[PDB]
Amino acid sequence: GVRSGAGAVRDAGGAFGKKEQADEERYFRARAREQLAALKKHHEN
Amino acid sequence: NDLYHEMIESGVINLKDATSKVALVYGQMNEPPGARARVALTGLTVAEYFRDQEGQDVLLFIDNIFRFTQAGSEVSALLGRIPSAVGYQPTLATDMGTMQERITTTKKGSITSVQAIYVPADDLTDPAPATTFAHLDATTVLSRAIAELGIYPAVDPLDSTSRIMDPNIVGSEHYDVARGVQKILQDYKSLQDIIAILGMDELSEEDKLTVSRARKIQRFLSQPFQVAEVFTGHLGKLVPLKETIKGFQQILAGEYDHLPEQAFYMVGPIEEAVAKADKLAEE
Amino acid sequence: NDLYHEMIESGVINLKDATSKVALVYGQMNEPPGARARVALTGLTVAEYFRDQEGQDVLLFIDNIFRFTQAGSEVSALLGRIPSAVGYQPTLATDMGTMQERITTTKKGSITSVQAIYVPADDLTDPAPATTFAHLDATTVLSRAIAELGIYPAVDPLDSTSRIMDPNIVGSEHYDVARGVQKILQDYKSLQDIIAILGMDELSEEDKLTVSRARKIQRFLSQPFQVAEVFTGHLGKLVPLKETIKGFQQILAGEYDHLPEQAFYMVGPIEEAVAKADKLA
Amino acid sequence: NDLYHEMIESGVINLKDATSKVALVYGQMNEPPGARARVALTGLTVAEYFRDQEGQDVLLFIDNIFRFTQAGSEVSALLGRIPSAVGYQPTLATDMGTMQERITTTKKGSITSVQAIYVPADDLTDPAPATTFAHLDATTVLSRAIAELGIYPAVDPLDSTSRIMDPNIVGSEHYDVARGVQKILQDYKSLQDIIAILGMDELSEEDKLTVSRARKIQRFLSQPFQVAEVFTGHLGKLVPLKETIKGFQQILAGEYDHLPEQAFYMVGPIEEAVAKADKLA
Amino acid sequence: ASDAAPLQYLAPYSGCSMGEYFRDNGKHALIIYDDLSKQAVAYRQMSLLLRRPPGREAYPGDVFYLHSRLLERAAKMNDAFGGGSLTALPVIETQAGDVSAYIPTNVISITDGQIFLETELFYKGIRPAINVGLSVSR
Amino acid sequence: ATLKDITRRLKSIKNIQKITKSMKMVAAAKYARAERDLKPARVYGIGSLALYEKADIKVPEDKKKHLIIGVSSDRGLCGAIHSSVAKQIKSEVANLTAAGKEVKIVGVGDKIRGILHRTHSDQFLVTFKEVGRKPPTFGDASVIALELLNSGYEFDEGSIIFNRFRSVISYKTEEKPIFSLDTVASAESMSIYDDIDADVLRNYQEYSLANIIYYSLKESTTSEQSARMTAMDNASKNASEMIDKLTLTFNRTRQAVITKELIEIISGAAAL
Repeated sequence: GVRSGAGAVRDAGGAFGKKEQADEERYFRARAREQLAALKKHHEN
Repeated sequence: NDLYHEMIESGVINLKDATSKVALVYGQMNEPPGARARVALTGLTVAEYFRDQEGQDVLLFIDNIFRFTQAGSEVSALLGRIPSAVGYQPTLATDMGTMQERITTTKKGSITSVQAIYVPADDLTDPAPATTFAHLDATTVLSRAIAELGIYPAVDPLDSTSRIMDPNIVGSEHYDVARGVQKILQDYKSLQDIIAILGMDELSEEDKLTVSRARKIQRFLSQPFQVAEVFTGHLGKLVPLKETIKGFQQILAGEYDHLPEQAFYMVGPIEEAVAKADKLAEE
Repeated sequence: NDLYHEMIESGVINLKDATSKVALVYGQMNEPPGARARVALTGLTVAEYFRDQEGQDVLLFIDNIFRFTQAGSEVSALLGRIPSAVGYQPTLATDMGTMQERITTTKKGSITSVQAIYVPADDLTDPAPATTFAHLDATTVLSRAIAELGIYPAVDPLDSTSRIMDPNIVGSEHYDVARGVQKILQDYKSLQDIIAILGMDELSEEDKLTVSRARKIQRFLSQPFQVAEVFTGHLGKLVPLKETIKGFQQILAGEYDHLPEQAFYMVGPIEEAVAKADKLA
Repeated sequence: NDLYHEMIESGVINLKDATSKVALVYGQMNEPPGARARVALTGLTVAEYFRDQEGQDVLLFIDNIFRFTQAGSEVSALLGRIPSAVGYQPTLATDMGTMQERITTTKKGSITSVQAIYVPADDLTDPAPATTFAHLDATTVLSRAIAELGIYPAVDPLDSTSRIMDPNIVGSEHYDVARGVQKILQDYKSLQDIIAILGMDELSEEDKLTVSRARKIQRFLSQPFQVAEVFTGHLGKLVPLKETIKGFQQILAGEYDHLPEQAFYMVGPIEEAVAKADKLA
Repeated sequence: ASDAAPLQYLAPYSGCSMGEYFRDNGKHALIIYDDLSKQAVAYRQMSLLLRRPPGREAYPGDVFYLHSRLLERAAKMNDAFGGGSLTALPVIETQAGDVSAYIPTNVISITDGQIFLETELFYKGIRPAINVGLSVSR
Repeated sequence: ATLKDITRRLKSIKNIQKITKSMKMVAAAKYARAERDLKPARVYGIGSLALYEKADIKVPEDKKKHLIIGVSSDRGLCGAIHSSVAKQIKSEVANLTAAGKEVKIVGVGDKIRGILHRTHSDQFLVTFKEVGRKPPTFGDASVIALELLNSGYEFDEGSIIFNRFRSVISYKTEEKPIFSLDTVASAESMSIYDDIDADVLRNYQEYSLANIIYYSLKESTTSEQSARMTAMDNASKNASEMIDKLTLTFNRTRQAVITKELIEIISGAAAL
């Protein structure tokens, strides 16, 4: 019987894999910006 | 030619006097299939002499060992053999084993063999790379998906295996760090499917931390190479084992959850990661 | 060996007197492919004797037909014959036909074959299961979910199909009763999905009565077996077709809607169901 | 026979005086493989004579040209050749090239050839329909999936290509309109997966606009045919180049983003689309 | 295509020799094989007609050798040999973007870099449709 | 395509189907909780609106300002809930701006802000987020009303738009006027009402604004959970259909691959 596994959405490299990659990158770019701002504010101290 | 000139200018091969440390055996793709099916034997024969006749340790670098199987397959049809699966020779496993068993550490000497194995179409279920897995203690699988992300080396963390990976050999701390890294990367693979439909912003606060740690670990696995300075431009790094263990343990513990994931990309020790983080913060 | 001793315990085969009912023809896996290719024909000849020289309604069992196909493919491959699609013998259809066509109803008697089927790669479109289905006249599927539900035999009432389930063959009454039972079971599946999602109070009185009737039906499908009397201590029942049809028709008509659900569990005729209901309270 | 009688009725073939314009060569599927592998050569030879020894402009309609390759494959098994991929003849490209390169426009005359190429099992990667791509200037690839949606003709807009599709030859406006249509169709096809799984409501407003415009373009590509009038009952329409250029440019611009999708189905000029939209007001 | 299969099999080597003339005489040459897939088909026809046993996809066993002994003649000579060069631009046709096919994989393994052209990028208005994500240069 | 591509796509769609079904069950549970919590909220909202139901409190004539309260959530995958409320608020904004009345809009859902920010970016007064991640409660509504008053936009006439829960499958995007201004609260009916004063009526109107915000939040969250469940069920059904189609294609491709490889082996053996 044919089955599947974990993390097979990005393996197919279809629309959903690219969508997930773009969403993760866009979220973590904002998170990196916030962390950089906080680190700069801390380093000013 | 590039390797020959690099080793000439690196002092490993010295033309002026007899202080060279590397022998070269070269049968390239322009050679007929008969030649490419025997150069591995010639190189491993030189290694065998350096192992048995002299008691010194030997390093045997083969690139690429798949061409031996490919050359055998090329000559098999004219040799008068019914083709095996995927058009390989019926004697694939036999000849591959006959070659590989010679490259072993004996009681007289030890040969450390670093063989590069070409995987056709990136299909590791192909017989030629599949049969080689049983012949190797430590295996390093470089995947195209990781390379396309920019992570170099493209070693697959969840596919590479080593026989010495065991708490009784590498210590409890090393084994725990490695298993934690692999487990968190597997959990990240599981969560990627959810992120595909649900959306990253819709995830819980607990698994967002796991995803961030997994991203940091994926980027921190990357490392610039001295031989790769011409491409990336970064200075080559050589991280000691304890530094790698400490850095990955700190990342697992969340000690650097306040640093951006960009700081862990193409760096050496974790101190370089924090230095890059604060340098990015300065701008 | 397990089946042999289980049959001995069940009494279908007796080692003392000549009251045995099964003739066993075993081709083991350790035998060459030619042996397994002809074991089915050996059993079929044993059945043909009873059909022709005695005029009995013989019952042939093949466990399983896929291994017969595999043995045929291996035998053809050993003879150096170019294989067909998905690595099967060129004579797959003809060998299967020569095996199956002897399983028919002559004027003297008949042979009925209940052949176990294994679907390779779970692909009903593979050449072996397709060629086998070309000759099938009915299918009985034993679902593990039904067994976990506690209904024995575990025949799935929905996935099991029969080609002769037609009004022109089994009669208008039988076809109507069976179609009504299947429709009620499908409606019960839908209402069970609704109950899984929403609450049981959401559905109307009609939905509740259909759920109750369907539960009564699916517990009435359970039946004690004479071969299992020694184990479970429950007497086996040989329910005639007329009694089955009448009982299910009366259940569909809502005649026994007042009886509890367990009144129909592991009983024979519906009279035993009403007797069990009387036993309860 | 239908083509012969149609050409007799239309007067392109006259049975009385020597005013006929079209010559017919017929080797059909009833013929043995030897005949079917050379009839195309007979028609090609007639076209060669008309092109060369008379210096005329000739149209060479071939249907179907895949049967030539199929006949070659049928005969090569008996000729004693080791089969190539998918059991085809090893001389699959050589004979095809020999036949095709004779169908060319020389300096003596021009052979405007239209060839119908059968695609076995709807597999464009099959060697026979794959090696013939290199022999064609303009390619029209029909698709079964489009024909399922009722868009007749079933031309695939993202698989049909032409060599004169260049701004220097076809004009800047024509090239721009064609490229815009192809771009929006490709964007819609890329979006089809998310639409298929999640739904239309999950897209952005611009994505919804692109999907609507692309669906309207897909409907507007369909066109009734005069030969197909006896089939669907819709009068065939023969649009000029400028009219369809203007219609597709207007659709891409957005002038018709308020009309329904069905307003562009089985119509000719965009005036027919706007006169059909108000019918279902 | 009208020319015999041996001519199509020999054509890349003829142009390779013509380029090698420039390469060994201090001049720089560029050679384009368009396309090596059809040369592979011609070689397959020649081998099969010569009763040589077929291999993967009916191709001969040494299809990899056929291109490897050809593309390896594209070199950059040093000053001791005139300083010439021969840049090679082989072309491979892939069916439905199946880059994991036999001949495409062989040629990719032989060459130093790949210029992936994708029909999806072509129709999206990106012309030339060079997929810079996968296109590499060693 | 090839076998590998079919396998990858089939496995990806299988994972997507599993995720959609799990989200359908989660949305069903949240819908059940919201349905349980809606009844006291429904009674509270009806009681809050009863005074204006039993009194002809209508805006006398044109008013310069107007606040629109678009209640929505931050999550997506809700179908046409956010689309419907955005369409309603856009239509109301256009209609009220046609009369030359200053229009300001407050959106408690980040989705509303994202949808309306392309065009109605300036009209945003105060935007709220983190709505729908947890069940709404009167504290959040009180905070929203408090900052609405503290925003400094003294809208003489007001209104609120929300998706009222009608059934598990049906919802209505309802608009309810808000007479938050003290002067518009006083009318002919307030003459009968005793102890109206000015400050008491003002505080009562502010509390009624908080109450209607809370009621709209409860109705919106119930509708959103129901629509989320329905959309996830539809996505799961579509994924299952695609799964079976791709399974048939995968079986065909697997059989074709086996046959092709065996034919190659047989041809190689025979040509020897």
